[PDB]
Amino acid sequence: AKLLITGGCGFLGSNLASFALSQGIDLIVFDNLSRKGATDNLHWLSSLGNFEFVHGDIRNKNDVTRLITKYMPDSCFHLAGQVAMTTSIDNPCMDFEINVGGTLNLLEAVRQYNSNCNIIYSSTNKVYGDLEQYKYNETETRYTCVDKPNGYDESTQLDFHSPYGCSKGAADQYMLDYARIFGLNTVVFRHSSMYGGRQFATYDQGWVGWFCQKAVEIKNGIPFTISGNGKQVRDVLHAEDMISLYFTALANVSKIRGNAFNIGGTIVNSLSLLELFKLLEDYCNIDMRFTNLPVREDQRVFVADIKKITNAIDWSPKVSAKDGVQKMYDWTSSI
Amino acid sequence: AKLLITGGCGFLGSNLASFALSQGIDLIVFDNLSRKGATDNLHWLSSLGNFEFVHGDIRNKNDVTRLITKYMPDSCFHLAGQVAMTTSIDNPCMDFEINVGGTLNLLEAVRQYNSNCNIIYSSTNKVYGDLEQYKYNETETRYTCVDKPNGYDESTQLDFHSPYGCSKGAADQYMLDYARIFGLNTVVFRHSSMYGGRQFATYDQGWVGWFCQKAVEIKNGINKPFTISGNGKQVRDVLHAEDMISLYFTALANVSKIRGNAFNIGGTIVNSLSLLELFKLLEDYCNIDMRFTNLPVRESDQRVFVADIKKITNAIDWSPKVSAKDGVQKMYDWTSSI
Amino acid sequence: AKLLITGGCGFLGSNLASFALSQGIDLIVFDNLSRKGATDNLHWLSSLGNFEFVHGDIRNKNDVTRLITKYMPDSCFHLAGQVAMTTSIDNPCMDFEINVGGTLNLLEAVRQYNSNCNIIYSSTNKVYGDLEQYKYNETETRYTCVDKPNGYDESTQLDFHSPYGCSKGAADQYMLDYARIFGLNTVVFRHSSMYGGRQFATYDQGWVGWFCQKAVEIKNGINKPFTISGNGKQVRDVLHAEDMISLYFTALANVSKIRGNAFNIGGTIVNSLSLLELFKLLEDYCNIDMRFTNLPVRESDQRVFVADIKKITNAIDWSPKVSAKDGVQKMYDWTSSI
Amino acid sequence: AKLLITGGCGFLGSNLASFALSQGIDLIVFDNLSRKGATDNLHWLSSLGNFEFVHGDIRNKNDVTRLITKYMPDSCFHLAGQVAMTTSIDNPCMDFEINVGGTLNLLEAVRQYNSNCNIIYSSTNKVYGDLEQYKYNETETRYTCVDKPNGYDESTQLDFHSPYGCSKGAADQYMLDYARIFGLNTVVFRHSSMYGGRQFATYDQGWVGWFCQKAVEIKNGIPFTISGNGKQVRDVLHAEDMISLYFTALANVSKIRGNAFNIGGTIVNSLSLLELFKLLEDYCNIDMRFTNLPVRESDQRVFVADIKKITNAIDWSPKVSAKDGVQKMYDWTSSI
Ligand SMILES: NC(=O)c1ccc[n+]([C@@H]2O[C@H](COP(=O)([O-])OP(=O)(O)OC[C@H]3O[C@@H](n4cnc5c(N)ncnc54)[C@H](O)[C@@H]3O)[C@@H](O)[C@H]2O)c1
Ligand SMILES: NC(=O)c1ccc[n+]([C@@H]2O[C@H](COP(=O)([O-])OP(=O)(O)OC[C@H]3O[C@@H](n4cnc5c(N)ncnc54)[C@H](O)[C@@H]3O)[C@@H](O)[C@H]2O)c1
Ligand SMILES: NC(=O)c1ccc[n+]([C@@H]2O[C@H](COP(=O)([O-])OP(=O)(O)OC[C@H]3O[C@@H](n4cnc5c(N)ncnc54)[C@H](O)[C@@H]3O)[C@@H](O)[C@H]2O)c1
Ligand SMILES: NC(=O)c1ccc[n+]([C@@H]2O[C@H](COP(=O)([O-])OP(=O)(O)OC[C@H]3O[C@@H](n4cnc5c(N)ncnc54)[C@H](O)[C@@H]3O)[C@@H](O)[C@H]2O)c1
Ligand SMILES: Nc1ccn([C@@H]2O[C@H](COP(=O)(O)OP(=O)(O)O)[C@@H](O)[C@H]2O)c(=O)n1
Ligand SMILES: Nc1ccn([C@@H]2O[C@H](COP(=O)(O)OP(=O)(O)O)[C@@H](O)[C@H]2O)c(=O)n1
Ligand SMILES: Nc1ccn([C@@H]2O[C@H](COP(=O)(O)OP(=O)(O)O)[C@@H](O)[C@H]2O)c(=O)n1
Ligand SMILES: Nc1ccn([C@@H]2O[C@H](COP(=O)(O)OP(=O)(O)O)[C@@H](O)[C@H]2O)c(=O)n1
Repeated sequence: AKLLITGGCGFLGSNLASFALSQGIDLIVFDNLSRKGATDNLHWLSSLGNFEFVHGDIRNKNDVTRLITKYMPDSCFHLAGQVAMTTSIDNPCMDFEINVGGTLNLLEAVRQYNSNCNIIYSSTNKVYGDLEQYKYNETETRYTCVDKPNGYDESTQLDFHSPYGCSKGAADQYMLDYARIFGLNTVVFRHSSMYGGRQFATYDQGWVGWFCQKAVEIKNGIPFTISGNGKQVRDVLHAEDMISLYFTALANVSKIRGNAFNIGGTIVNSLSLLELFKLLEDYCNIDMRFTNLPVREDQRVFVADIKKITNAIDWSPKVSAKDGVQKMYDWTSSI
Repeated sequence: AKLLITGGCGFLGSNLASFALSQGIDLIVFDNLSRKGATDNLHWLSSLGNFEFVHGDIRNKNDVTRLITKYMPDSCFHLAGQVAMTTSIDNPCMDFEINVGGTLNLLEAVRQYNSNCNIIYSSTNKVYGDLEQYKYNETETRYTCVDKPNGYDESTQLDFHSPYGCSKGAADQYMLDYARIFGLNTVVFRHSSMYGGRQFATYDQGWVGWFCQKAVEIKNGINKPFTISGNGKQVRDVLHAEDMISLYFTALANVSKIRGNAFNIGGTIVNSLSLLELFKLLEDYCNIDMRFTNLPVRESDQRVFVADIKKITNAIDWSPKVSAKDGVQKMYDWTSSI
Repeated sequence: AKLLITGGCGFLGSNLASFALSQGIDLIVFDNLSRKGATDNLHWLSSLGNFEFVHGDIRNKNDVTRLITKYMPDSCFHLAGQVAMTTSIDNPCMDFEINVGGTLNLLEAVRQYNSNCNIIYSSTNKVYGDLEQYKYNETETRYTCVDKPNGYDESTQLDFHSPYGCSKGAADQYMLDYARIFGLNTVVFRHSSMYGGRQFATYDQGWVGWFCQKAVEIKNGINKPFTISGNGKQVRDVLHAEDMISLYFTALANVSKIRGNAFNIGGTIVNSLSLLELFKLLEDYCNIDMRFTNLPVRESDQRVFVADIKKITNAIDWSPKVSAKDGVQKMYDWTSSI
Repeated sequence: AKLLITGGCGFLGSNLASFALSQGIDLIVFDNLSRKGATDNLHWLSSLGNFEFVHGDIRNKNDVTRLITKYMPDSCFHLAGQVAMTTSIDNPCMDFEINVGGTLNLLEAVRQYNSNCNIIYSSTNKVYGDLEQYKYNETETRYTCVDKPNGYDESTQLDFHSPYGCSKGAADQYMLDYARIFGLNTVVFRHSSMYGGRQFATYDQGWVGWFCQKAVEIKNGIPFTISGNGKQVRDVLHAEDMISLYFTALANVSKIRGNAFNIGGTIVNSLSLLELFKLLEDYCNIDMRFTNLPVRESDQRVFVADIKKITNAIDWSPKVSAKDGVQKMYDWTSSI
């Protein structure tokens, strides 16, 4: 079976590609090498096995259509995207072209030239908006949603906030609708935070890795900022848990096609920024000092209620936050 | 004030444009003349007064950008769109380009070059999906929604169905988010069925108007036997063009208070009709028999769509004044006039 | 056989379309109705026969590709374009998108899905630049090219001047290259001035028609004093629509022998006119005095443009039959009739 | 002064960028890293100085416009392009979007927001067509243009052959017209073959480099093909002369704005593929074995630039001999 990974030299993509390579799956990677680290990732993958690398711009309809027609993949992980909320605010046009435009270029090519292709799309918890319709409590280290003790499920109201939220949300709904109307085999994952090796976090994207870099410099002598008070919460999912989800879901596509699933590390793996700092301090014997910025354009809490996916395919995260965090630290140091 | 109406030669657009002309508001109309009857409306508006007509394609960024910088409108009703669900299924790329691409072209131009421009966007009831999460009952002439007897409000779950639903839904969310993020003055109306003069209905767009045309044909002994998709018990509240005009202008006048919000708009439960009920109204008014054949029900369809308008009425205290009976009679008269 | 005419509701297109209708050739007209008068031409054509009218934007790849796949025409006259040099200077982007992008949209659709389609493209004399490399003399009524007494042939050096010249020249070259590389059956006509019925001239396009309009007004006691750019001695050979119809259809009938070539097309030296000469003809025909004011010469201009048509006459034996004096009188009459 | 180089990680771009860094010029590099070796060139340049690297797609109007408004360069070398004729035949759509669309994206941004920007465009000899209107002569090793012993000048008829010729040609004419119509400071170079370090030749583009490679591959024990008989000729211009040409032309922009110039190694630096093969064989003590394919599309039998116009304008002239540059190219290639 042929597997195509758009954005294959990115964090998620490179991790998935490596599994594909280890499983002997014929792999096609499509990326523009725009993310700092993508080139390194590509070099690393090449050291793992042989595959087809196709440089291309997801925004370009011709590039995308030729990719599909030429390789006719059996399955595809559509990860090429504009990933930062901050950049979407400064460059909404690019964000729209990449996330909405790129997704539609892929959907149209698939529909017209390769309709049986199984597609998994990485959406976001931002399609849910600010989540201010619920009530929260504030403790010493974090906020808590009184109404949704175990996280939010797919029945949560859609309300796209920020251009990134609107472009991913539009792509999300089109993915789901192409399954209904045109019979495409699509699957949508509304993802909460992810972290792991091959992630080249930045100030604008990859909060967990970013703060690890923070803890790393501190360690080698190099205040930083935090948006808001640090008590905002996100469930954190390690790359190892993401790989299993992708491949397992792909293998069960016939059963789950046409649905969206909330994906995250779950309540047990929930962390506030403050809580994340503790952990790092405690591992590296350090002190993370910072200044405050106003709250971002932001969910006080985001925890996925994964009953849906668990029930469908029996997947659950095996990597705990503490564990994954130390490993993330180790990897960051490694750079 | 200068008012820009994109899709200004269409059904809603020309009605709104006529009002602007009568009230001395300076008008700019932008349209590509693609809708059959658009040329007729343009001609009709031209005889009503003077205004700036700008032929253009909303999908074209340069056309849109130049329009905004050149005229710098104070307000704008963004009505240009791909309006047929059917067409959206047959040509999803076109639907996406016009509805999403075109809306973003306008948003970007206003954001960058004329940020104070007020914008009202004509969205749809299709952003709510099939609404099968609710409970229904089937009566003799219609389907009734048991737990939402007065229609649906803005708290209904968004679930874009059909490419038309997806394109209008994406544009809808972008309009709301631009108010939030970039401070634009936008308003979104999620509309249910509208009908009235200047509407040149077709098989796949303007159900009330199309069925009125079927009646006119029958009345004149024209054999062009028709169909309905489903059993005809599906319901929609219908809103007359006169009420649509008052809503747009009233809303505009209160934009400062309503900016950044979406409102479900419709004729309300009292003006709702199933196709079977519409047929009866026509048979009574015209002294005819509406014979038809049933086709399978539509791919994407809502058994019932009635807007609960508490939100808009509470904000601007606008409410529909034209009854379904009265409006449909008027509509038949207009149709027969063509 | 099906014939597709892009730009089918314009001046050339409507004339060509009408002939197809009369000869019973299956016709598809593709147009966006952007040129004023396009709707009138469309209505007019509608009164001559039946055909498929497809509203669309040549700049839009999807509209163009669908058009080809859906109708699979056997021949096509590609006339949709941005025709004004002034507009090309004020909006080079649009000019480029229409003329280069639109032509490429068509070329690619044909190449991939209907490679046998014969295509005739209407290029321009502007691909030859200012022509200042030749020598000229000036008389009391016009300029004359002393080294090119029979006009310019296809051997003249290409030098695109103006964005219009650049967009049309790029399309022209692509048309010819697609015949070479991809084996398409293309023919390019580098046209000099054309005029005739169904042409709704404006200040910016259709100089002959424009000045005829000026004469009608004066005739009719109307005052809209006008201008000319430069001294009025600049010359153009003028070709009447009647000759143009025969050209296109005769050429189409001989495509196999002429595919992959460019031909200079015009009324020829015998039909060359300067603006001053044109005024004189009109004053005589109408018994009026044509007063005007002179403006600076247009930046991008040819003092003389006359087509040396030996190549096309040798290939298909077509030659213009309508003289300038006779054509202009006819044009005046058409103009007055409007 | 700020210099923006589009296609800055490519062969010409990296060479020009290194020089700029050496002169202490504020540099902006724009590239999508599509060419194989681009990432390598980006890494190589990185240690030469500080500069701004902007990843972007020239096809994308938004990327290009933001680039111009954000950096407001004083000068620009527009090298981002679809460089292969072959590939243009296989993907004319892409060739058109990159060469024509990309160039108009740049010209529009400059026209509207940074109109004094000086721009040098790298066009091609392919805008001249097949050149069959001339008379040739075959010798044992090459073809000769009987009517143009010193090469072709700017007065040669324009006739764009191949989609690449059409796309580059349209962009070339637009560059010149924006100068006349909009007062832009543009210069067009109709370039014949260039080669040197930092060039990552492929089957499709970079003939001298490609064959050097061919040379390397063999010597290292381990067939290749040639399109036509190998007697076709090109003048070859080394990277060193290209660098001087660019910077000198840029410095003299006020006097050459709005013009096109044919650029090449000149006749003394002309080579046929067969002659190049000797070069290597000797220089390498080897035998270059190949199979023949049909002649490339519209391929010119002879392309030698008559540089009188440019020499008269800025007195630039190539100083690197083919023998010399080719040997060094060989050396450089073997070193990779
Ligand atoms: N990592 C997370 O925590 C998280 C949270 C939710 C959603 N997602 C989604 O998962 C997907 C992958 O995320 P990631 O963390 O690996 O990000 P990433 O930036 O590391 O990977 C994306 C890859 O896409 C490539 N790319 C970007 N623009 C492109 C374009 N125009 N054409 C082609 N390729 C292009 C980039 O070079 C990069 O290698 C994205 O859609 C992201 O929005 C990730
Ligand atoms: N009338 C209803 O019952 C109803 C229901 C809900 C939503 N709407 C929305 O209200 C708006 C107006 O609807 P309407 O009934 O007046 O439709 P309409 O078709 O009569 O009006 C749309 C107008 O836009 C023009 N247009 C279409 N594509 C264009 C393009 N690419 N560029 C420029 N102009 C273009 C058309 O020529 C036409 O004049 C649309 O956005 C529609 O989705 C209408
Ligand atoms: N009339 C002349 O003297 C003359 C001289 C040289 C070349 N030409 C060329 O001949 C062709 C016909 O010119 P004409 O005089 O009939 O002009 P015209 O304007 O009357 O006809 C062109 C038609 O194309 C349509 N059109 C324009 N933009 C379009 C778009 N984006 N999508 C679809 N349709 C579009 C217009 O609505 C118009 O009906 C043009 O390519 C023109 O440049 C004409
Ligand atoms: N090398 C020659 O012999 C020669 C001869 C004539 C003309 N030229 C022209 O000179 C220029 C540079 O040639 P070169 O040999 O250095 O080629 P090159 O391939 O090494 O350089 C072009 C660069 O542009 C980048 N690029 C390609 N497509 C892009 C896009 N869509 N957006 C952004 N960047 C993109 C590539 O990644 C590459 O780094 C080109 O315009 C070429 O056609 C070169
Ligand atoms: N440099 C940074 C990065 C992220 N953050 C915060 O980190 C939190 C989690 O990042 P996010 O919301 O973008 O992550 P996801 O929920 O998409 O995984 C947010 O409140 C960000 O504002 C921060 O304060 N400083
Ligand atoms: N020719 C037609 C048009 C509409 N209809 C139906 O009439 C109902 C209302 O039409 P619609 O859903 O397109 O109307 P709106 O909600 O957009 O106003 C739908 O169930 C259509 O399928 C029909 O049966 N026959
Ligand atoms: N209103 C007008 C229109 C054209 N003209 C001039 O008429 C001459 C012919 O117009 P043109 O060059 O656009 O015509 P073509 O050769 O493309 O048919 C040019 O010199 C125009 O500048 C004018 O002086 N006034
Ligand atoms: N792999 C190759 C590459 C080029 N060539 C020939 O080399 C000559 C020079 O190639 P070219 O004109 O496209 O120049 P460059 O852009 O590669 O510098 C042409 O006649 C090519 O067909 C060849 O025979 N085999």
